[PDB]
Amino acid sequence: MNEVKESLRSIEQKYKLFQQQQLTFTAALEHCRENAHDKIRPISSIGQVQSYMEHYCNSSTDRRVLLMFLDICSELNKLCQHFEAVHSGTPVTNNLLEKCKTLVSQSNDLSSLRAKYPHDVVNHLSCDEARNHYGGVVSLIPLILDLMKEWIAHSEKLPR
Amino acid sequence: MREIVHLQAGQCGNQIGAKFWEVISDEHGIDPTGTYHGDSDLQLERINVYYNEATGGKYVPRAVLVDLEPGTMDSVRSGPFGQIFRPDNFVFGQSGAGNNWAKGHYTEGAELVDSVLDVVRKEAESCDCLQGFQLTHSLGGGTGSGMGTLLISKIREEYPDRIMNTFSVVPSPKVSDTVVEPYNATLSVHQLVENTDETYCIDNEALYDICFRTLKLTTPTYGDLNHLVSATMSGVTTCLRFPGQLNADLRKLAVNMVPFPRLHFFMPGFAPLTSRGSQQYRALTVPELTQQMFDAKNMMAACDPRHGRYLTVAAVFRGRMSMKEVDEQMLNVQNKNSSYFVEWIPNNVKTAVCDIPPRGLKMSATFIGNSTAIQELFKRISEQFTAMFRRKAFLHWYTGEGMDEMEFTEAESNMNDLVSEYQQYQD
Amino acid sequence: MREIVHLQAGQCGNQIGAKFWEVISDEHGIDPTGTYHGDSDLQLERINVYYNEATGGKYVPRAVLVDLEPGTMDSVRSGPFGQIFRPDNFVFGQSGAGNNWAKGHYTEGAELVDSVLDVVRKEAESCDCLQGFQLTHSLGGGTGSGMGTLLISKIREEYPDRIMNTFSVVPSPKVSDTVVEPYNATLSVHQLVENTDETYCIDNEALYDICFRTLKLTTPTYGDLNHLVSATMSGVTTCLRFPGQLNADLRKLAVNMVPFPRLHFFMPGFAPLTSRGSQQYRALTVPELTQQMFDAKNMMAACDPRHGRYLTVAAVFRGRMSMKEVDEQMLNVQNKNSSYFVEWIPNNVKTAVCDIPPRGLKMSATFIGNSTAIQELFKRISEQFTAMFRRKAFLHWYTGEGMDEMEFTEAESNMNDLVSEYQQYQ
Amino acid sequence: MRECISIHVGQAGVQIGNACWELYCLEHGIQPDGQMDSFNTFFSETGAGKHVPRAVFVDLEPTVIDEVRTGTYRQLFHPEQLITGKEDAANNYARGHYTIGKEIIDLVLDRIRKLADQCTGLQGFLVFHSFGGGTGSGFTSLLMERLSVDYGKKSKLEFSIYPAPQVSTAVVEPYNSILTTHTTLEHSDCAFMVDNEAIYDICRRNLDIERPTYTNLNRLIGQIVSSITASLRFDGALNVDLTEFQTNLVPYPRIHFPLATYAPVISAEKAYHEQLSVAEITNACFEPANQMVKCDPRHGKYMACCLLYRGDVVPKDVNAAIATIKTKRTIQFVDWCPTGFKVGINYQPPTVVPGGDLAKVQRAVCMLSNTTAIAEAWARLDHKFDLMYAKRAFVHWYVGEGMEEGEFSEAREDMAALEKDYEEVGV
Ligand SMILES: Nc1nc2c(ncn2[C@@H]2O[C@H](COP(=O)(O)OP(=O)(O)OP(=O)(O)O)[C@@H](O)[C@H]2O)c(=O)[nH]1
Ligand SMILES: Nc1nc2c(ncn2[C@@H]2O[C@H](COP(=O)(O)OP(=O)(O)O)[C@@H](O)[C@H]2O)c(=O)[nH]1
Ligand SMILES: Nc1nc2c(ncn2[C@@H]2O[C@H](COP(=O)(O)OP(=O)(O)O)[C@@H](O)[C@H]2O)c(=O)[nH]1
Ligand SMILES: [Mg+2]
Repeated sequence: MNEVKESLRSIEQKYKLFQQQQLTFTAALEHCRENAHDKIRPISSIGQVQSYMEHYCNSSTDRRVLLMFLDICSELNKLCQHFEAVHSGTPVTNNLLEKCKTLVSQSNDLSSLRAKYPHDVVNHLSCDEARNHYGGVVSLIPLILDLMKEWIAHSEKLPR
Repeated sequence: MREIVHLQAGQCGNQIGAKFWEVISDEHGIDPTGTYHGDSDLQLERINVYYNEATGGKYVPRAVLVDLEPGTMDSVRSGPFGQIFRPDNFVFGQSGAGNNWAKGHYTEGAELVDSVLDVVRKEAESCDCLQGFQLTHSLGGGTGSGMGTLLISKIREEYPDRIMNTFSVVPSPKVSDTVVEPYNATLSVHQLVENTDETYCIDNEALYDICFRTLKLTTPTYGDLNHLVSATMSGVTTCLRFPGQLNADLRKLAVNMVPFPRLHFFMPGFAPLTSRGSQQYRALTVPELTQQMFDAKNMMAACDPRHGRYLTVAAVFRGRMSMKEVDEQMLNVQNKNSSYFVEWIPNNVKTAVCDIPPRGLKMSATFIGNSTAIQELFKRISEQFTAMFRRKAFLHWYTGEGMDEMEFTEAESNMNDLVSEYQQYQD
Repeated sequence: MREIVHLQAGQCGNQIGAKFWEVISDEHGIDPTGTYHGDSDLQLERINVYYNEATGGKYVPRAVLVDLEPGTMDSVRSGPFGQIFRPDNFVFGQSGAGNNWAKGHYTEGAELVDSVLDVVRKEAESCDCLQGFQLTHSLGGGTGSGMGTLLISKIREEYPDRIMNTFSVVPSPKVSDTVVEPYNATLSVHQLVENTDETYCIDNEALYDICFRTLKLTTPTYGDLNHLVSATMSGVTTCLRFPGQLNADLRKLAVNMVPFPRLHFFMPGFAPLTSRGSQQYRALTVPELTQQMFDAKNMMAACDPRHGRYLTVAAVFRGRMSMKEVDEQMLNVQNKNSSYFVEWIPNNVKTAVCDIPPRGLKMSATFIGNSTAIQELFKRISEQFTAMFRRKAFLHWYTGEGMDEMEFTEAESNMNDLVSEYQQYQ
Repeated sequence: MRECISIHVGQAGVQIGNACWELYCLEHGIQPDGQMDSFNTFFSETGAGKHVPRAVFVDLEPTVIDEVRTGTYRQLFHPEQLITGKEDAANNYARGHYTIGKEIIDLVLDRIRKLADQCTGLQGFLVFHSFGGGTGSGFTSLLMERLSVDYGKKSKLEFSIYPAPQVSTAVVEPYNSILTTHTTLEHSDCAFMVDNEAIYDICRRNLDIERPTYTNLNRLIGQIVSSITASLRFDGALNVDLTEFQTNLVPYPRIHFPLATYAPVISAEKAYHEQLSVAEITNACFEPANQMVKCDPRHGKYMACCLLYRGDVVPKDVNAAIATIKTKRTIQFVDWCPTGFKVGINYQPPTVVPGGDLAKVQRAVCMLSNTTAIAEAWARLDHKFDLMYAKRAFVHWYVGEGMEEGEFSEAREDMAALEKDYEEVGV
């Protein structure tokens, strides 16, 4: 479990960097939405975020932040395969693995997700902007980290 | 939000200004090209202080470099951080000042500065809340001294109520490396006292003394000499740009350090003189620091505290340190320094705490003060300037250009006016 | 109803004090955490003498401790039963004395006792009516003899008419553990005779003798020694806390055994003793106490009482026993021992009976005594003190701290009046 | 019907207001977002159910509003309740009153009109400010003056940072301290003061924390502040009003400077290990150790005293415990008023906060008093201000700013009057 845990700690450092650059990420998301001129629907797809970064990215720092966020998502997707082969698990473990796959899925939505109690992303982002436009993209990382910690605790409590 | 413009003159600050703009770029996580690869957005809120934005997400310098000898411009342009300055910031002339105050002022300076003054409106009018200007120059070199003081004259008249900060290197007792130093300095300090808000004095000899007795660097090249001088003025400006638990702007230091108008020469210092081999031998503690801000060795001039008189002291602390331990120990040291600080201003000192440290260091302090013994730094020039005029030295390089002999006698009285005021109000 | 305060002085006082509140917290059923768990209801009825009520059924001692060595106070902090003591009830100084009387009293005394009286008055005004004070001080130690007198002096000047029941350790023949002990002991008696209500002369040598010859322990460390000393203190102070068939509160105890305003030294004794050979061969009855009451093997002070007489003897017997059995055992020996006692005070013993026995025990007996055998202990203490001034040795430290030589001579004016007053009635 | 408007000016006072308003959201149980009639006094119900406090944070520098804009409590506040000026006054009263202070006074009163119209009947205002710097001193003066002219007789309470006698981070504080106390003499009605040093000092010997921050200073200040206005917010056994202790704590309208004290001030394990009773929460109030103003209550005389209680308390002990106080001899009141108290009882105990360092207690109290002990403390403060004018130091900064040379002589007479007015009281 330590081999996946090293990548988990690296992803924790990367998520800390993204939380520090949350304001820059929000500014980049607003600039991409203004360039795409489609503010009616909220951001819901990782594929939509990638398409926003490919064409509707304005600044070099914004492009770097979008690339860092996409690289964090790709590293999470790559570490999901290594976490899958750790243990066989129970039916609840399989359900949580399917939930992790759905959370890493680009086609699955993100607006219905919300930040956890330790996270302060809701306490940082704007009221209407996170309520209706881009709350889920900010909140997806901490819920995924909490689910990974819960899965690690479940595997630790589960006998091999 | 708050913006202040930097003008550069002389080859001296051309060597600081590459190192000085290294540190602020280092503090803001900026690549040598000029783009951004950082961790937090906190610096980006007040990264606009000394830069402007550019299209395509780029940040351009607010630093204009002027010299009459184009050699140091291109070297700065081709230096380690040479591809960052925007290419109209450089202005270069033809005939250098030649360490002559006269040569760089009237017959050669006037042709350059009119094109330079057009660059001043291009940089000043871009800023919304322009607090003032800074200028790094030299008293030993001709272009930094003579042409710099002309800029001091022209900018203040057109922009009357701003803040003028000058970080000037001053002549030394035993590292006198130019023959005309009491001619160059006196023809500048005749206009420096008259027309400058903030003046900082840097002594070369103490910088050699700092890197020897406590740093023990093996080869103290000018990169090391520019390193601390940049770091001191980096810590001066971080309270204007970076938020701390107790903040102080640049005018905040300007109002309280200056009781009388003609006394605005400042003596600075930098605290962590930690060596390369004894980092783990030092308890990184503020009870180590206060005897390091007020030791017999950590000053940056040839002005001993027992030969001096501390009017005002600003101790800008940088890093994550507790409030109460610092505030009591600042109360501690003023008490035991009974005869070292002045008596007719009780509660002499300002503490200043900025939360964010410099990189690679937990806590950091800068000791900045005004002392009367800067006149003892000046009286070395004053005992050298008066006797040298009696034997009629070096007039042809000056009086052959066109100034009368009478205002040279005014300067030795005007420089005598300055040291008279320190001695009168000492008691 | 009646509240009491425990002063403490000296490093040696800490080990006496820490074992004391270790012994008496057990007998009420208190854990070091501070949660009472017991069945006896009479303990909580009279728990307000010593402790102070806290939230959630917790109680905190009224113990005041003064010292000049944090290292033993750190041990008291790290002690097992020391975790019930109150934080500001500790009064600990950073500067030491050096086992000399002057440093604790004059130089370091000018600052530490200001922190003491604030602790006292904080504890004083929270009480109903303060019965008095206890201080465990010393005569051989520099710090305990030093501040202990100034602890005595300013409280007496602050408190006019109360009780002051102290426990002080006296010099010995063979357990001499300080060279300037005769210097420290004699001038400490100068502040004792004028200004102290009760002091109990416990002698170390008998404490060693009883653990060797009488309790027969193979390795009796000091924790055994303080286990006797604490129980001697509690035998004095169990009648104030516990009802008995014949109760005698401390004030009338202070009235009865102090006949004169000065000659109020005491010589304790407390012998429910049982050797590790003899758990079952004893016949634990009231008559066996009486033979053990006046055997020399049981008393705390290294003196032979056959060279004198007992002035006043109090025999507090605590346990389940009948008054007709109690008095008659002493009634016979008052008639029989016509020589060993004083003749000017007939009926030389007045007793007291307590019902509740100590924990881990069935029946126990105390002793409080003033005697006319303490001349030669007081005589031998004086004779070197005179002899230490003939060669004038060791006095320049006391002299060099700003003091007079006459203060060493004025005690010899006062101590000789002490020993000559014992000579008057003998 | 009872409501208030809170004002925060000055990087001391506004930095208090962050943790000050931290308590009100926690005490009323309202999220930092602002979503879920005790809460109607301060917050404002948006039609969607959002609660916006009626508090305005105005400072001329953008370094601290942005901290509020980047704080945890971003979603709490209306977008226009935070108004930021261009340039801070920087230790200059007249610059913050004449030259800079006139720029955004129209903006603050525009926000004042809007918070006034929402209240059909108004109790009082709560400004928060400091005596040390420029903006919290200079601007708050004429802000107080124009609210005095605009609004007739509503309650005006002031919370001010008192300059500590020994420690004083400002250098031109005595020119700032005197010039503000001139303006507050005639149009300020209640002036609560806290001084830095005793706040630093008392949290050392009681909280026993080696390394605290100003956040510890605010929450120590906060429960003093909240206990004053808890009477408006909630019901209790015996409730007071803002106007009531205004009548109590200000017996003479010329003298309106009371001090503050708070109790129990003890740590967590101590409150575990010491029993919390009614007797012990009132004897510490008349101990001199917990007096959080650098003056001697033994020197001064308690003229008018206010006591507000919190937590679990019975009025039988309240009448009993005050009988102990009146019969003491170390605490000496005035001769002309043996009935110098105003005692209130509130059921609601203070609540610990996440990240706090204090304890959770059974009962609590704020000790307020008017006394002459600060007059002797102002004798030293007048001595500092006298020494600044013998040598005519520091005047030339203000001469071009807009004030007059004779205004220091009048203010010298004003502090002579204010010291004599206390000296007329003590006879
Ligand atoms: N109690 C308390 N006082 C503070 C705090 N921070 C600063 N001060 C005091 O504030 C004084 C300086 O004034 P400022 O806080 O700068 O207020 P100001 O008038 O707006 O001045 P500027 O902020 O520079 O415009 C100092 O003398 C400090 O004593 C704090 O966190 N708590
Ligand atoms: N400490 C220090 N002194 C310098 C530096 N550069 C120049 N100087 C001093 O400046 C003097 C020459 O000034 P210069 O740079 O040529 O100015 P200019 O002639 O006006 O262009 C010499 O005496 C040096 O002592 C530097 O990087 N560090
Ligand atoms: N009863 C008792 N006496 C002790 C103990 N330890 C030391 N003593 C006696 O105390 C004397 C030394 O006292 P000292 O420590 O110098 O007193 P201090 O200097 O005030 O701390 C020695 O003569 C011992 O006989 C103990 O644990 N119990
Ligand atoms: Mg401020």
